[PDB]
Parts: sequence; structure tokens; C-alpha cells
Amino acid sequence: SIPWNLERITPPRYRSLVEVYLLDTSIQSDHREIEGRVMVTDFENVPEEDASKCDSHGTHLAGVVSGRDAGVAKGASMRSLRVLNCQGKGTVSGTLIGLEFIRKSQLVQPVGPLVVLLPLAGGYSRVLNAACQRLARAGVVLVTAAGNFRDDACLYSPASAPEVITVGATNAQDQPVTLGTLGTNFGRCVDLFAPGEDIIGASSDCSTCFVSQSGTSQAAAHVAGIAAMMLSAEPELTLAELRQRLIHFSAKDVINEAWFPEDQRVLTPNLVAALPPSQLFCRTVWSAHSGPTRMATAIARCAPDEELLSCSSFSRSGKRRGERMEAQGGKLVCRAHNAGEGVYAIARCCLLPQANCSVHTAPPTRVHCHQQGHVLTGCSSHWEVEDQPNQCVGHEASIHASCCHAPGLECKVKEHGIQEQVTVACEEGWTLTGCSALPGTSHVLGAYAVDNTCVVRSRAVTAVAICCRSR
Amino acid sequence: TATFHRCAKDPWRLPGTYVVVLKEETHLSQSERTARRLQAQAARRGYLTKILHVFHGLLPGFLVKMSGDLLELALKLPHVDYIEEDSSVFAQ
Amino acid sequence: FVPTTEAPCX
Ligand SMILES: [Ca+2]
Repeated sequence: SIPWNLERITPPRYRSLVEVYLLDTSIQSDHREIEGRVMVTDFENVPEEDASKCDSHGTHLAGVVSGRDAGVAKGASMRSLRVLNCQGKGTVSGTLIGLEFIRKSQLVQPVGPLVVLLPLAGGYSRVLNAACQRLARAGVVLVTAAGNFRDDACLYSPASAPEVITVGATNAQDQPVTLGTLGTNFGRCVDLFAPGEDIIGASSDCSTCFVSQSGTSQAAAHVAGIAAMMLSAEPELTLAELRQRLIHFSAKDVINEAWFPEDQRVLTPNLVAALPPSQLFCRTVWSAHSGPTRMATAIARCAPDEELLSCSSFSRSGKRRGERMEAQGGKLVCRAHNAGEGVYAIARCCLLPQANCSVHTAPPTRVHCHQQGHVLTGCSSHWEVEDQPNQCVGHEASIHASCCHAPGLECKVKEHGIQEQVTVACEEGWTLTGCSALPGTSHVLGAYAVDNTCVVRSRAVTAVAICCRSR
Repeated sequence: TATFHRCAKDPWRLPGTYVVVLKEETHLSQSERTARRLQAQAARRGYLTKILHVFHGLLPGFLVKMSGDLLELALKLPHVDYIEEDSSVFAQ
Repeated sequence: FVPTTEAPCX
């Protein structure tokens, strides 16, 4: 009965003050799916084309967001801006002006939370990413398509833009959409995936007609609908709070990552979006590569309202000198060191309100968070040349422990000792705040959190996971 | 100090139109005077320019239609942060 | 798959 995509975003247990802006082709605003709940702003900025095809793309996506029978947020209020011409093509300048139009609308007649859907992409653009960042820092939520070229989303905009939610597309088999050379983009600039193939929605052929379309835009429209409902339940949510919820309520580890290029499987989130049913949120943040200098560093950072509770590193070469946490501009940052083709820094960023956190740098039977009422959330380690719950273990290395002020918090340390991949997982109800390896027979290539699972890669071996929960 | 940028995907570039971005604290009046200053210096050199839009609200700056030959002139203008050649976006 | 973003999908 129910279209597959709407059933897939429904959680296994399940029970309007928000406006959704759409930057797209023209819309067939009187289509019965969306009639009455989409306001055409008649802003228009499109290049000239080098009638039912004209509004095909936009009408379908408005339906996916707000449609009465096949929408995600049925009844959600929308406003549309035309930035794509009848051939589906626009400009960065027109998109800039349209984004500026949204901000001027908000300044003239303020409303509630604003979700802006950007179902479009071009190459990496410095100015487009800067404008999305400023719109986001002004309180607007931006949701963008990852792109349709089976490529790294970091090479496209606004997909690569900082404070936006970038969404790739999966199909009915939870596998990434592919069409020969085309298919969903991937990589560390994608935040999550969503149903994006064979998505039924409003067809601009006729007022009651339906068509099946596919795209990372369709996937992003699912996330824009989920976000709109999340913001109606919690209008005070910040962007970092909303992104942490989207991740937390996603389906985990359902995507066959073999479709992605090998170097992109660790960087690409294995998440398929889902509505919430009817607490400590953490997320893994991957940095860009560092380069093959012996002093080359890589830096992963958190959102302004997020705490950095741990920091690890990974090199496929295995030639790495560890990682460390350090302040930069009044904020803790995850720095990783090359020995070696290069390394990634892997941050664990968490929403912990009513909590002060610190770094304690010391050698590895002592305790590294010695203050009272303080828990150890992460144990980093770095060394200079190339060869008991609140303490960090290590061999010549220097420890960087993250210690948090948190009266309502409880943390427990679980290791697992045994090879290319050892994993230990937090228990259900616990949040993985830190993931590290203990050196042994094998040479550790690195460690990283995958949701609440600590993963250590080698070439004994013990994975060490620090799990916390608000009691 | 001021830099130029254009899209790495050659078939997506739109030469002839440029987004002149100014430094963050630039007021809208300075943005408009910088653009008319560019128009004036371009006219002296025999070039025709058209200011298509002036930006304020998110980033200060303006959209200009002009020959690329003017880019080193425009990069020397006061308050300029960077200039970017317009490029294409597509329905995804 | 439609060219506004023709092939069978799914
Ligand atoms: Ca992103």
C-alpha cells in the first residue's frame, strides 16, 4: 500500500510552525498534492534556455516534502524560488541572489524555524559555500543534494558547504543509487543517505497525476521533511542539534559500502534517514587527508555548540605518530600527525549541556582526570619518533585525555582483545564517546568510531571503547 | 591579497559574469561605490560593464557583467576579498 | 530516471 520510501523512513516504533523554502524550477502550485500549502514567491533568476517539462523537477520535490498522499511532512508550509530554468539549469549568481532573498524575507517578516531545500549542485564554489555558511549561522537550516555523479561530494557545491546537511540517495535495497557512470555522490561531505530512487510524487502533467523520479534531490527532500517535523517538535533546535538527531535516528550499517571506492568507505556515513519515534548525542567527524610530509598534520573540528570528547587517527600506511587534542580559537580541536602517505584526524563531537570539558596532557598507576566529579571521555596519544576508568594506557608516547565536568553523566570503559579489524561496541543505551587501540603484536593503522562501535585496524590487538550515558 | 576563482569543471564555467565579493564588514554604500568605481575605470579603458546586482544581507559585493580582461583591475579595487567567475548549477 | 534531473528505475 504505502510507498516504499515512506515506509523505510518510518521507525520500527512510531506515533507547521516551520516553513520550507525550495530553490528549484517553476512549480505547478495548484497540483492537488501541494495546492494551498505552497506559496510561489515569484522570485525568478534563471539563465535563458540553450511547459510541463518546465516544472517537472520542482513539482515532484514539493510533493516529496509536503504532498498530501506521498509527502514526508504532509501539510508542511512551503515557499518556492525559481532558480532553475526549464532545462533544469541555473547559475551560482542566481542561487546567491535567491539565498539572499530568503534572508531579506526573514528580516522583513520574521517567522519560525526556516528549512531551505537546495536540490541542485555545481562544482565547488567558494562564494556559494560562504553564503550558505552565513545563512546557516543566521539560524536557517539548509539541506542539499549530495550530487548525481558517483563522485566525492566535497568537489561540489552547495554539497561541500560547511554548515549544511548534505544527503545522498539509496534505493529500495538500501544500496547506493547507481546508473552506469552516474549515481549518488559519497565521502566525508555527505552527512547521511535517504530514499532517492523510484520516489513517487506529484507529476506536473496533470493536477492529480503521479510520477516516479530519482535523484539525490529526492533524497534531500526526505531529509528536509524529517527536519521540518523535528523542528516543529523542537523549534529551539540548533543546526548541530538537528544534525545530531538526524544521525541518531537514522538506520545504521544497512548500506553495502562495496559500491563506494575503497578509500571512501571509511569517510562515507552508513546512515539512511528515518523519522524519530513519537540524552548524549555524539557524531564522528573525519578530516581531510594531511599529505606525506613527516610533520604534516590533519585537523577535525566540532560545531560551535558541540564538545570534542575524543580524538583518534587513521593511516592506511600504518605510518603515523598518533594524535592530540588542543585548543584553537577558544575551542578544542583534533590534530593528527603523519610519520607515511598521510593521516586523517577523527573527531568525536557531542552535545553535552551543563558540562565543562578539558584536556590533560601527561605520560601514560595514575589517573588522567583527577578532579572530582569528572569523567574521562577520550584517550588520545602521540609520539615523537617512529618506533581503572579515568586513566589512559600507553607505552615514549604522550597522553591527551579529555575530562568532562558532568554531574549527570556516567562512563564505562570496555576493551576487546584478540588482524585487520577488531571491533567493540557500546551497549544499547550507551553512547560511544572515545575509541582507541592498545598496542601489541600487530602494528595499529588506526581507530575510529562507527556509530557506537569502536573499530581498530591492524596489519595482540585490543580495541578500547569509552561509553557514556546520562543517568 | 585578493584572489580569483573559477569552476574546475570547464563545461560549467560562465565567463563574462563575475561575483565580486568584498570584505566582511563592508557597508552596502561602499559596495555600490566600489562597483561604480569599477564601471568608471572600465569605461576609461574602452570597456563596457553592467552591474547586474549588488549583494548585502549575507555577503557584501556585486555581480558584474564584463570582460575578463578587467579582472586584475577589479582585484586592485578597495575592499575586494575575492572574485569568482559565475558557473552553472543543475537540478539533482 | 527522468531527464529533468529516460530509464527504468527500481
Ligand atoms: Ca556537509
